Amino acid sequence: AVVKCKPTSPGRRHVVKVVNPELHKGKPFAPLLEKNSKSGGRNNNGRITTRHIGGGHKQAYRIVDFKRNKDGIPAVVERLEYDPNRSANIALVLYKDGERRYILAPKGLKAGDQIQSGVDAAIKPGNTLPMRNIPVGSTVHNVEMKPGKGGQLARSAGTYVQIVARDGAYVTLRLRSGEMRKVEADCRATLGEVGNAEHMLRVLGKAGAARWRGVRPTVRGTAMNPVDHPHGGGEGRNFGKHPVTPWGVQTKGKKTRSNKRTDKFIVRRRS
Amino acid sequence: MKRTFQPSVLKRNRSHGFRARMATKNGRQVLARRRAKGRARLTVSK
RNA sequence: AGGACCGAACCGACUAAUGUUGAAAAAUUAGCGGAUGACUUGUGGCUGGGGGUGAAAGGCCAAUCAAACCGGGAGAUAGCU
RNA sequence: GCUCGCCGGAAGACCAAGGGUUCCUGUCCAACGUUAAUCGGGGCAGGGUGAGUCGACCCCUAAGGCGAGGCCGAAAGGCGUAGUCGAUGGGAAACAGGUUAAUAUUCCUGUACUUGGUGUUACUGCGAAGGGGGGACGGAGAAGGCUAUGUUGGCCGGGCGACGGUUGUCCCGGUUUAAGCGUGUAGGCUGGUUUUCCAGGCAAAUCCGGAAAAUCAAGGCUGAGGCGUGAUGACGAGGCACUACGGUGCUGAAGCAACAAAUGCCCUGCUUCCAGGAAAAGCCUCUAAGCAUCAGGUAACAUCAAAUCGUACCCCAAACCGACACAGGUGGUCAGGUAGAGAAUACCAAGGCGCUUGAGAGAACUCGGGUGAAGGAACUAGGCAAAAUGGUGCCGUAACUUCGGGAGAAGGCACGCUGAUAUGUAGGUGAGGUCCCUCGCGGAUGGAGCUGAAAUCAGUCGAAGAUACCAGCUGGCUGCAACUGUUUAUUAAAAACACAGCACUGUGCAAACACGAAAGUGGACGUAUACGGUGUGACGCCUGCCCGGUGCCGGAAGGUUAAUU
RNA sequence: AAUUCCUUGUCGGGUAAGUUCCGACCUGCACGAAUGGCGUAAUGAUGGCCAGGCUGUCUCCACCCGAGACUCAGUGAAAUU
Repeated sequence: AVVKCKPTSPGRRHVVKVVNPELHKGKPFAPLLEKNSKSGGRNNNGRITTRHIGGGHKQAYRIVDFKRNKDGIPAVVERLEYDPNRSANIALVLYKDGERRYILAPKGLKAGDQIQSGVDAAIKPGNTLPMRNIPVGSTVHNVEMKPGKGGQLARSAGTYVQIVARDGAYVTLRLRSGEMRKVEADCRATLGEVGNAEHMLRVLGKAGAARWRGVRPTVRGTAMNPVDHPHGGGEGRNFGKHPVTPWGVQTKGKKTRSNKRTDKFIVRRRS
Repeated sequence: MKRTFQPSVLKRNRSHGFRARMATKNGRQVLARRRAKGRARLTVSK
């Protein structure tokens, strides 16, 4: 649910929390945990390659099964768990053979609901089948882009895609960005939508909340000196130049897609 | 007031020690120059 | 419950006086701010000079910074003293 | 040596880091010490650091480093796999007393413990670079049970007072004892045991996981402290023979109870919250390839081994970092009494110090303070500075507001001591006794003793009772920024920088973008409710007109247009 | 007006007297709507202004307690020339 904190002090007036009582109130599944060391936005050269990254709460990675290649073995959801590594929630599923795994939580999946994967699975939220067997027009998520490598599209809090067409060898999809992309009719996709829709309604409410997430403050660029940024300089607030990145790129319309390697799976990029 | 030099034997040897000098081509050139000059103490090892 | 309140440790440095060949190449004294947090601290590690890092002052990078330090080109050049 | 003064959450005690003999004894006083010096962290000489249990080494790994091959790069070299290093983290075991001029959990006395090797005996499925378990983990809060420790009483020893009183409800001191072993309590967690089956745990598995039955409800694990033992011992205030008044043998009384009580322990617990909280080994199990009247494994006993290095001394400082015997800086541990909410503050204990020139004088002036007639901001750029307010309880408290605030608004009243209510109350603690029992560290009743606020009434002293230290000035109007934060180390702390929020724009994942001649890495083990960049800067009401210019995003007929031919 | 040159604009409030301050006026030299406009409770070692209290800030300084200054003994600098 969405709850507005009372303004008992500054920094709590505008805080809006996403309280989900169904989430497990305990430790996660240890066998599916892994170490996850923070990088601070620095690469193997020790240089900051991405700015505004640093600090934050310690996190342990959860091994999430994005492939869903266990076909023909029914599984039952055990509980919903909070995952700090992603906006969506994860669910612990127990298979009939005794194997446990983590999957992205669909919209209306609770504890005790059954899921299945493969070509013979039924059309139910949480089930994963190749898009060839998925009826056209249905809503899916965690869509594979190449057969067997695991889902890569529609993995955020409340994202999803729609299968609009099926040429027979390729299936066209409408991504959350409005792009009309097509992939092979063998890429597994999961029925339903990732269920954390209320994620976008959260309001951090204060600077410290962002720092908990590991986001460091952003310095505009007009506030710097010309030696530091193209926007820097001026006696007061001048900014008499076209908006531009550091390193000198537009940032106000200039398209940067220069892949050209695919250039066939894209149809209606967006807008 | 805190001054610039805060001694630490472990950091002294890891930064300027004999093995650190020998681990890099330029470091070995430092030893060669000091040997040519006749330095009694090549490094800060002890 | 709280980047909540008062206030020691702890971390800061708003005002005044003293000091200014100082006790001290920035401190002392009386007050002052934060003090469960975007906090503070020990140990070790990583980022190297047109580069680093920077809640951005051209700040900081060994008392040195609008381009560190050491050696070399080098007895640079100086229509100037 | 006797007084005086100062610190006492240190200016005491113990360490790490760092230093490296500054430690102890004898001797010397040139230089060093801001003076003298017989003295010293100075000179010279000698002496001093004793470990299976403390630390290192060692086993294990984090960030990160290196890196066989490998990938990449004019050379140098870069990155990185298998691996191998790397603590600031995990991993076996010793306590008390005594002792040296200088070391001790290291020596001695007493009493313990741990991990291995070998051998004997009995019983035996043992076996790994593999599987599983465990190790193994956040913030805040809440009590409850304890101990360290303290106070008082009792007990024991001593004392009878330089000046009135002091044989008593008087005064001083002591009343200490560990690890280990046994007991397994307050309390925490978890339903047990047996059989059968199985797409999982890279193969296997009796182990883990999963499924289905049967059978009992009491099983197990964790666990401070207490009690017993350790201890017929040790220590012990003071005495008695020696006694160079420097000190040693022997002897040595009491050694209990109650109450208070931690920030320490139970607690790696419990409750709760979102920001969702290391790894690996040791350790416990599982079997594979293999080895099977072997080898190995379990238990008992015996025996042997546990090396090597550090150990002095300073360590908030005269020994470390600051050129100094320098008002500086420097992480961890210990935490007594009275008053107090308190680790504030005042005065003290243990302990340690008076800060390495003194002696006089009592001018101006400077520095740091005290007081002040009448006036009370007339000072001044400016109430700069100073003065002032200052505590607890009760009463009371405006505009405005985002309904939380504003607010401790403002303002007013009461505070000491003595007695009584009550020879010490409410409350807390809790003995004996009785009763119960699966009799145990048990339950109920029981209330002795101990401890002990707060309030009312009455009386009483002073100018003054929150008397000292300690300890908010308050209110009205207004600019700027919402706010907590951040910044020019060393003249600027701000209206600047961040900020949550908002918007535009890029980005379909081998993402954009960034660091890299490249490989590759970050972005991200993320996937458009995501990520990068830019501007704006909580919230409220809003954000109008202009696309000629410049930029950006599209367009296709035409014109012009490079290499090439 | 953190923006207004003329300028101490004009009027009103506050003062015995107000180039500052507060409220209006609009002749905006040269405001203006995300390089945001206008409001805004709370917050601020932030800027301006006015009160009560308070005082040696002052009229106008006086005295006193300490450390120097001064004298004696010991040690013994400096800039400059």
